[PDB]
Amino acid sequence: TKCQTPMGAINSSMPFHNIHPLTIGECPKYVKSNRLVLATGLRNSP
Amino acid sequence: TKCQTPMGAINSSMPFHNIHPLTIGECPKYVKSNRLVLATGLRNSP
Amino acid sequence: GLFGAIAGFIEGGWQGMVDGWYGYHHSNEQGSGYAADKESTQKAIDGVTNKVNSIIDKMNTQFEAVGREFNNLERRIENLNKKMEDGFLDVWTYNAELLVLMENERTLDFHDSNVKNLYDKVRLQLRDNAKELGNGCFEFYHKCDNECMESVRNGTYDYPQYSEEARLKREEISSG
Amino acid sequence: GLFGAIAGFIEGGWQGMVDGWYGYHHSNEQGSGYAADKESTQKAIDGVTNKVNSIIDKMNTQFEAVGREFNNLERRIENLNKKMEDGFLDVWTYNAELLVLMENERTLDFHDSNVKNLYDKVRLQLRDNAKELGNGCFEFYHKCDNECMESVRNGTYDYPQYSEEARLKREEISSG
Amino acid sequence: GLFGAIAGFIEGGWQGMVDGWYGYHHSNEQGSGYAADKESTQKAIDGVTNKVNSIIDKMNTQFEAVGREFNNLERRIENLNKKMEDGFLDVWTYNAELLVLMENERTLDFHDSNVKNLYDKVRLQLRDNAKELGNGCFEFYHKCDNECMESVRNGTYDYPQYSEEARLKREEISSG
Amino acid sequence: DPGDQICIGYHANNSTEQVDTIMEKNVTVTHAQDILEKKHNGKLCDLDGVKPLIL
Amino acid sequence: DPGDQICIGYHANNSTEQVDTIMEKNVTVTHAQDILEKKHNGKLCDLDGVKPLILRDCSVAGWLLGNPMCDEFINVPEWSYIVEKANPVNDLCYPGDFNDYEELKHLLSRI
Amino acid sequence: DIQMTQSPSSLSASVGDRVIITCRANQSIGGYLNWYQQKPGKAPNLLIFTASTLQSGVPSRFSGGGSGTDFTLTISSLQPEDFATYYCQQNYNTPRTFGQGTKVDIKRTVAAPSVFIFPPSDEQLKSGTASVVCLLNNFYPREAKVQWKVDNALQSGNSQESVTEQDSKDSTYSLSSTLTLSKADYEKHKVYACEVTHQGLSSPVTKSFNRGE
Amino acid sequence: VQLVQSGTEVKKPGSSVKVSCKASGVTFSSYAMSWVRQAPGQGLEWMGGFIPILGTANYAQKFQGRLTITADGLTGTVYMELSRLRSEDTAVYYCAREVTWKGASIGVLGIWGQGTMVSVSASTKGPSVFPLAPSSKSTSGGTAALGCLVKDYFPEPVTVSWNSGALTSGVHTFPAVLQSSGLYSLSSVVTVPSSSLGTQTYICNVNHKPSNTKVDKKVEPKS
Ligand SMILES: *[C@@H]1O[C@H](CO)[C@@H](O[C@@H]2O[C@H](CO)[C@@H](O)[C@H](O)[C@H]2NC(C)=O)[C@H](O)[C@H]1NC(C)=O
Ligand SMILES: *[C@@H]1O[C@H](CO)[C@@H](O[C@@H]2O[C@H](CO)[C@@H](O)[C@H](O)[C@H]2NC(C)=O)[C@H](O)[C@H]1NC(C)=O
Ligand SMILES: *[C@@H]1O[C@H](CO)[C@@H](O)[C@H](O)[C@H]1NC(C)=O
Ligand SMILES: *[C@@H]1O[C@H](CO)[C@@H](O)[C@H](O)[C@H]1NC(C)=O
Ligand SMILES: *[C@@H]1O[C@H](CO)[C@@H](O)[C@H](O)[C@H]1NC(C)=O
Ligand SMILES: *[C@@H]1O[C@H](CO)[C@@H](O)[C@H](O)[C@H]1NC(C)=O
Repeated sequence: TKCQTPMGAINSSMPFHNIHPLTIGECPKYVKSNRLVLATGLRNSP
Repeated sequence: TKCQTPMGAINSSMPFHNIHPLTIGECPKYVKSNRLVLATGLRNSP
Repeated sequence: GLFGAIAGFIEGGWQGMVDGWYGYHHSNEQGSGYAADKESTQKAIDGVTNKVNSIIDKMNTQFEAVGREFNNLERRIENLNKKMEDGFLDVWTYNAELLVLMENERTLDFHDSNVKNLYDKVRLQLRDNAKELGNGCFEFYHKCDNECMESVRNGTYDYPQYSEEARLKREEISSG
Repeated sequence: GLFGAIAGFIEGGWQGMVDGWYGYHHSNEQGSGYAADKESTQKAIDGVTNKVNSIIDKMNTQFEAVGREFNNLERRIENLNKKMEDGFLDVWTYNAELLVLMENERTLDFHDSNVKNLYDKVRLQLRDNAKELGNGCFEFYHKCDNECMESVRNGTYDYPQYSEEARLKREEISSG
Repeated sequence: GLFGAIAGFIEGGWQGMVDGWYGYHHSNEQGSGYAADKESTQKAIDGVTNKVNSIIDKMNTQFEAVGREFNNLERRIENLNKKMEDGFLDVWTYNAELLVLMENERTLDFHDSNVKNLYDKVRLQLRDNAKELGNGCFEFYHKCDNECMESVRNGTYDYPQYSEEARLKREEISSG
Repeated sequence: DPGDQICIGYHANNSTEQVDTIMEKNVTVTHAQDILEKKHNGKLCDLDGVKPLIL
Repeated sequence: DPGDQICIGYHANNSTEQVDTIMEKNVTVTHAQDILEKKHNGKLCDLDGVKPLILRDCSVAGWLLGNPMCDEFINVPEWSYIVEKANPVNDLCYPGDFNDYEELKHLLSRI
Repeated sequence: DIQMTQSPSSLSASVGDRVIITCRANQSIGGYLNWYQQKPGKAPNLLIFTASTLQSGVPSRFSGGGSGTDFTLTISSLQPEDFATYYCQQNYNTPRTFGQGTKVDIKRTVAAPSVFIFPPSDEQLKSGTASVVCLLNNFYPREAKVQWKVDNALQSGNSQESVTEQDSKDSTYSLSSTLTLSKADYEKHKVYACEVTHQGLSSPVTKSFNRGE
Repeated sequence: VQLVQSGTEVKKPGSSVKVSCKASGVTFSSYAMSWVRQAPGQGLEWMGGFIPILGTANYAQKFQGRLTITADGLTGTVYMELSRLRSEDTAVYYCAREVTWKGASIGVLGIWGQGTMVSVSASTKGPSVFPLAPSSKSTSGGTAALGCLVKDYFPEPVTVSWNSGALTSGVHTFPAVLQSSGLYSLSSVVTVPSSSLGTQTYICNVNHKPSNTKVDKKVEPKS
């Protein structure tokens, strides 16, 4: 793996992760969030 | 000079500077930016 | 929306348009069909792309926690280290969530502005050569073929060309 | 922009208007020339000035890094001191950069709104007494001298005064 | 504001409307009175309430300062502890003030947008059946009773029903 | 006679991805993009091929 | 016949100044204002008319203890700030340790 | 799709000249055009995007303009660094289309080629193959017409040409046409000829050889 | 930032090639990418693209069903996968970032890679050097034309030197040509004086490292 945490590795393919603050390697920046979604399209009509 | 850094004096009528984090005297605030420009006018037509 | 186009006077979107975020649906004697607009689509995709590259790149200096260990007689500094690490993590978590929430609101309003601007772009082109139906459509006071439809879409519609034909139709309708 | 006025239905700015940000260009039998607006410019100037002060002054009470020294057997706290000082420097740099980028977008759209609102201020004053050309210009249906021009620019245009003359011209154009 | 409705072409607000943030004033043969859209007010109230909730407890864990004591020969760490706690307090104070300042700007512009959206909602429903007076009021070309007023207020105005009657009046006014 | 028409509209699809704003929660958008990772393999792998020292 | 006309426009100066936004970079604007200083004179100057204490090849310990190579600093005048090299050659001519040396230097930052 | 056609296909100029390259299309692309410069053995470098705006680092001598279907890339003062191939690309339609390619070439006096023919070697004539090589040496301009004739009969498809790039000293080219036949086809004919039609040749120079020599 | 691609690939017919396009640094990027191929000595050809903010990959007609443009999330890394490879797929494959000094630019390729060369043939084959002897039946004063014919080799490249690097004047080593078989063939002629036909011997050194084929053919004034 390229990023390792005390609970397991992570595919370092996203800017953020919320697994564990103590990381070694090419790791995403750590946040305590449970969800982080960027709206890129427009408001979808039901 | 009015403000001194381990690399040189900064006069800096500007509120921010990026020469060195350690300063003494009446000194502006230190940031790590390479550029900080505030738009005040409007979009200049070519 | 802030600008009142998305879910506003244009009550619903178009499932039939799959090749672009914004576009036109025309209806004339030669038929009907969806078609996407290039100008707003190009600007939006680059605009949203730059917004993503701004939220996602301006975090490389985020606080990277480092494991430090202290003995039983260093509880003060160990507690100081713990509160220092948690504080920075909380600061960046607040920074990350708030930036996403605000930029999500601006992104939806950005799309709303693009639709309204595109509608006003068509509106100011036809002027009184068509009738504003109020539902996101312009009812031409003259014949508008496929070439006429495309001329509207790329900012070339010649108002004087069809002005006289539209004037005759307008006077017929007004007279009763 | 968001409101579609700057670089929108008004395709370009005027190099001939140097004494203001927003203004008018008239053209009647007595000549032509530029004339800047007053209310919009002062409020815009006051708005940006207040905005610049906020970014400049509210960003005070930052982190003032203070040099601290540690010996060979104090590496843990020395690393702690370095990570703490660097972390605050990263946080305020992020805050300073984000503020400028977001405010510049709002500043640019704030000017866009002022142009659009000024255009609608003229549009709603003239109503049908003039014709919306669609490029930021209005064509009067009645004679408008320099005194008439000044009434529109300062919000005191008299619609009923020229209403009868404008109605006579509207019926003539519609009749061909 | 940004959208130019509040303190814009609608010069002032109304003290007679107490049951809602936005609404209408009608004046017909049966009398005059105030009312509310009942939609924009609900959407705004929920949107404003959500914003206020999203600011109140979004900090999650704003830095809670903890008192720590250091002896005479621990001045370096003591100054380090003082700088750390003061640094976090300033960061969160900046976040609190800036969030309130920026969301206050959006909230007022949000109210401005709703008024203009409501104004467009009535302008697009009537189309040519009324005359836009340029100060937030519309003068009908046909008779509009109380039930007709309620149709406009709740988005169910029947344009073709009064279209013929309005066309007769528009013809009379334009003819003189 | 009903004349020819041109209409202005925006995209719509069958996406169910949702986002949150300041004034509104659970807004469905045509295109969204997660930026957060929430999965781990539960192991202790090599770091770029170098085997860790597991005491 | 073409009648009288009035137009609404905006300013357009001759400035090549550029700024950045969230959704766009390098936007040319009519008026901008830098708020960042990036130039320094490269010297060490007096702090409001007070000359700093520049230790040169001597260290703080050698200055205080009276290293014979530091005769320049036997009686220093009032200073504004102390300048010390990272590793001065003249620190402890006789090898040894300076107890609580870092704590003393912290006190010296207020003298 | 939107086919993009460039004009000219290969021009020749010298330092200080004004170079104009016109790129067309079979549909109006509304100012969505870009210009690229490719130097030999290097990745293309962007010069102009949106048909007018210069990319960072591009000298002011490079200029662009146009709208709709006709476009123009202009170099005011050609320097000894702009000699390369220039491509025009559209960014209007999803199937992105490139231009054919215009190669600005150093101008010099016309030089006639030095035609040489080469019968196949006997070592190669031992494994059922026979290659005949015609060499055109140090000519200008690049355009040339090498026609292979076997027993006074024109050939086609059985040839393959390879041209060099302009020499840094004489600024001339060199072409090599290779006729590949099997032993069976080579030994059933006697006269093998190579006809070269070049600007510097008043008449098509023909160098021939016979099988026994 | 810079774009880095994979190394040169020598593939066998009908196989698949995956070429990576990474950026330099730990930075995360959502810029739209484009893959453009260029046949040897031919023009540029757009193969496809990938817009990360849209989550979609656009392909060309002649590549649809054979091409797969993916990305490693937001790391700035994109991949291309061409299947059912043929000799006509031999080209230099480029990846370009759609970005300008104005930021994201969905149409214009601002930052390019270095290119990845792909070669397709059944197996590696050493060259066959055959002398281009000077048939001095004419052009006596017109110096003298002689050279070597390097025929039926794969893959590229082959280095052709003359007289162990001594004879370098007039050496015209032509670029290779992709024959119908899928092998390459190149000729390296050199113009030397006719009077020097006897005194100075002329030998060409041909080296094909991908096959350990080293040839020193002496081009005598053969009959
Ligand atoms: C909007 O208000 C009108 C008026 O209240 C509603 O419709 C009419 O209501 C009157 C009496 O209240 C009835 O006599 C009519 O038969 C009703 N129908 C119509 C078509 O006028 C109308 O329903 C309201 N809006 C909605 C969406 O229901
Ligand atoms: C905005 O434009 C400026 C000037 O054109 C760019 O600054 C330089 O751009 C060149 C070419 O891209 C680089 O080689 C330099 O390193 C840049 N200097 C600095 C200080 O950035 C700038 O990059 C542009 N902004 C972008 C591309 O986002
Ligand atoms: C990485 O992605 C794969 C998808 O093949 C997934 O199975 C795996 O769980 C991911 N990594 C981690 C650490 O979860
Ligand atoms: C301010 O400092 C800079 C950097 O030393 C210098 O170039 C500039 O001249 C100074 N300003 C004045 C007014 O001297
Ligand atoms: C342009 O040329 C291409 C290729 O010949 C063709 O497929 C396409 O239909 C043409 N487009 C137009 C508008 O003529
Ligand atoms: C706009 O459309 C017209 C009609 O299709 C076409 O002739 C023209 O080239 C297009 N582009 C421009 C820039 O006018």
